[PDB]
Amino acid sequence: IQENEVLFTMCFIPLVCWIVCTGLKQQMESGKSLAQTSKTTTAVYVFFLSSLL
Amino acid sequence: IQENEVLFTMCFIPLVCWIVCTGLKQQMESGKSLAQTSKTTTAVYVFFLSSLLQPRGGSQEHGLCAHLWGLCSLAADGIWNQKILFEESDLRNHGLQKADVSAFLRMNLFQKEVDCEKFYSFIHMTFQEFFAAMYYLLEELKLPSRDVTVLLENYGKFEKGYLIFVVRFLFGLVNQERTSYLEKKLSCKISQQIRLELLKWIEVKAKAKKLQIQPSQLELFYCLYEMQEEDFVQRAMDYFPKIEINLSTRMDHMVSSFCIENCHRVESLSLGFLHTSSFCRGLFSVLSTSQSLTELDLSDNSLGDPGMRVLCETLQHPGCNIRRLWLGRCGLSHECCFDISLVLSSNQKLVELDLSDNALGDFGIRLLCVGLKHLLCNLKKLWLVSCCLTSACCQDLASVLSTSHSLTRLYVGENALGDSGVAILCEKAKNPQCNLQKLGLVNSGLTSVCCSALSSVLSTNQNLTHLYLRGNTLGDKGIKLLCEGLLHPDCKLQVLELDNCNLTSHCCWDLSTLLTSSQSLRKLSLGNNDLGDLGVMMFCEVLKQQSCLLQNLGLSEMYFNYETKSALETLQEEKPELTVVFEP
Amino acid sequence: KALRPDMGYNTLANFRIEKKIGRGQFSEVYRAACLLDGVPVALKKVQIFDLMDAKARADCIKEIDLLKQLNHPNVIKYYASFIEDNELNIVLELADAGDLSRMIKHFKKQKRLIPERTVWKYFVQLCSALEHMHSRRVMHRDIKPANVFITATGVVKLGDLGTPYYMSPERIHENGYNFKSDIWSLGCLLYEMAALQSPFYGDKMNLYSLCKKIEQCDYPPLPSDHYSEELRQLVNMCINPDPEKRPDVTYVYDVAKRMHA
Amino acid sequence: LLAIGKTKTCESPVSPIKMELLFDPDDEHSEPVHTVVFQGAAGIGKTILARKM
Ligand SMILES: Nc1ncnc2c1ncn2[C@@H]1O[C@H](COP(=O)(O)OP(=O)(O)OP(O)(O)=S)[C@@H](O)[C@H]1O
Ligand SMILES: [Mg+2]
Repeated sequence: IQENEVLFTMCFIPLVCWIVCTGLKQQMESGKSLAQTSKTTTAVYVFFLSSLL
Repeated sequence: IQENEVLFTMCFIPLVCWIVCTGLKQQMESGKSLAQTSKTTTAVYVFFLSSLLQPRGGSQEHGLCAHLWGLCSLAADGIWNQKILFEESDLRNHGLQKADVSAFLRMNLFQKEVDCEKFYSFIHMTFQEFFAAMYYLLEELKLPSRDVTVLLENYGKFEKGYLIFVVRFLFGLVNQERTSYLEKKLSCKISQQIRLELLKWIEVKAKAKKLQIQPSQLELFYCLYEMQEEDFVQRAMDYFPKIEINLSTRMDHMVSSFCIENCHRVESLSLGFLHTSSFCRGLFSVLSTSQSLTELDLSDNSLGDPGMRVLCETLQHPGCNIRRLWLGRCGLSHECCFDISLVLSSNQKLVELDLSDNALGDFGIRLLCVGLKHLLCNLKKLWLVSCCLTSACCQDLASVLSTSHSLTRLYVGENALGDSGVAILCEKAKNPQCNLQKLGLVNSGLTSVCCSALSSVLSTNQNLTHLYLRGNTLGDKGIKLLCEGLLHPDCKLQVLELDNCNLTSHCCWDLSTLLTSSQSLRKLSLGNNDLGDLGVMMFCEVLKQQSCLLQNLGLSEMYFNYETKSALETLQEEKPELTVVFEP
Repeated sequence: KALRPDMGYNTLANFRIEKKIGRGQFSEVYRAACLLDGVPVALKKVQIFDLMDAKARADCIKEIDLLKQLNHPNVIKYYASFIEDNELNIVLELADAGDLSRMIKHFKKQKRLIPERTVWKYFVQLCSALEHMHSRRVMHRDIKPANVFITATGVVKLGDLGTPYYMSPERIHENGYNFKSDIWSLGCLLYEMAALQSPFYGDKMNLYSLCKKIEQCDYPPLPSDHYSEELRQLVNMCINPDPEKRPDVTYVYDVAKRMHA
Repeated sequence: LLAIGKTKTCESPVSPIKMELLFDPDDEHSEPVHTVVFQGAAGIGKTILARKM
């Protein structure tokens, strides 16, 4: 995440930090390489919007 | 139960373990043998389903039937589409909404990203396969065409190995009493013509000459075993008579035993084993109980001494109807030779025996001849090729040849018999009353010294017909010695094989004289000998006469020129009844 | 008398010929006994002087120097390769009881023929050996029942590589010897094991007739009601005029394995 | 599903839960739980386990 900035900043919203940490937990525990894992800045917002509405 | 695996696994459900343990308790306390008891994998599921669908208050019998059929079609289309985990959308697509309170549908919900979804699933893949089979058996967006034949060929190739179990459970359900019980449980009549369709499929598979694409002989045995219907099994197994099966598990042993016992039209059987006596005990017991058998191929099987003892014990049964038994490369020895001699002396049905590549030894042959010389010994043909024997047992061999009234053909090649052993055999075979007809010393290391004794045997005994001496470097002297006897009118030989005999061009005149005089022999094979173009030309010159009563000549491995090849072809076409095989 | 000094492993004095196992047109094989070691091996001798053009024998020795390193459970063991008595001397493993050439003749005596199970069990090992040697770019020059040996334990040992027994489609219209020539020879060997006889037997023993028979690829199909459909079609694929029509060694090995299972 | 169907006979030991401390708090100084939910397939032992307790 710290590599990506548009996310590091908006990671102050605790819900939007959880939405990004659970996303990485899924890859971590689903037998996948996070070193090659991707975290696009739009999936976080889609999940945030969905959780809010 | 532990023998069966599809049950050991699903035995974790305590109710499905009780349903299988009470089933065995009934047989145990109803005066029956569990060692022969059967526990088909479909009866357990039928009882499980019946116990689960208990009417929870009289209500919606038609509703229960409709929801069971909807769940059943769900299982069917899931099995067709490899849909292990269903979804609410699919459950709605199929006639379903609620009601069915996860009897065989456990709502395991998986959370991904931010929210979790339903992802309905079946209690187990085998359960879903059973429900697909029930969908097929039972009687009526569109789920897979109810063509039983279509499902059948899909199980028959097309990389649908995930249909053996659905077919097995269809066979378990098409059972008459089981089908009636399910009908009484669910208030819905069943179709029995599916049973006749399956029978016709089995008829096609049997009239396919061991087509074994997928629905092989073992698979059909398992299907019929799960069917457990005696009359259906009898009516279906009649097309099997030529059967080739191999075993790797106790379940395979049981299926083969039951299928063979139900088989009434079985003649030729080949049996293989992987990885014994405990299950083989019952297997061979059922074989012996069988009364229509003719052949038993146990070759390429590591039976061992205990296995051979069990086999001979089974064969000793008075009802044994086994006529031929081939035991090639079965790891047999002298110890089992004792029981083999006992079998030969006791049973009066045995006709022939081949024990190639058996570590019989001198002691083994000593034990064997004891049975052979018994008055009840009715064996005719014996093959002991590559038995590691030597001339030491040749004394007993000659004694048995001169004693037995039925032993006619003996082939003991690939043994260090030697010239002394050949002479010992000849001293007894010379007896005119001796019944030996075809003699084979395949690669027996024979020299010209025994050639004179063999010629004396040919002149004295009048029952010898065929002589194979491949692998013996007789030489021209031995060729002439043999010819001196075979030219005798008393000689009654018909076929002479002398390949790998180390024969030079000198024996050419011997063979020309034999061709011009001999009036009994019909076939002469002499390949792997450099007789020469001169020899072939002289032989063809003698053959072009109408006086050549012989019909077959074999010069394979002989290399000649274009002229010699053309002459050979001309001779063969001038005498169509006289064939010369000299292909490249 | 004075036998040759028994110093090295390459000398006739170090071998005692018990008997002559066979005598082919190209080589003579005897059951020798290594005096220095004390084991029964097979001593094969070829008269190099006859067909010795000096451009083939040297390369033959150089290549056969590689062969002892060929260590496979299903390939004959190459012990020695030297020159003595004005002819070659090759020391190999001896398998007398196991010889498909004699096995076919013995089985032809009985009306019943060999079983699909046994042929598959032998063919899987044959394919394993062929693939193992091909993956190292080494090929079996001639594959025939007389040069395929088995053992009591049930293992199949490939004999020493040599008109041949099997005429390759590439041999006909001679252009070379491809990896698919070995596939053709193996398919013909399967047919020979199946029918006790090669797929090109007939009364017309003339070279032109048999060559056109090979070209047209016409043979009496194996008994359907005793041999399997997949096997009868695998032999057909392996026996094809087109080089690439023959399935690759790995392909045939994989199918053989899945059938032996 | 698939493996247990095949044999699921491989050695796969696990850490078992006991029954007397089913209501004890997760840690050692937290609060004890006030609800447990046994869940299993149909006819797998729920009622017999309740009777046993
Ligand atoms: N602990 C156990 N040990 C052995 N057998 C058991 C045990 N528990 C249950 N069984 C057997 O399983 C059967 C039913 O078990 P239950 O768990 O009561 O089924 P159930 O789950 O109550 O049925 P449902 O799902 O509530 S409709 C009993 O009749 C027992 O024979
Ligand atoms: Mg309960």
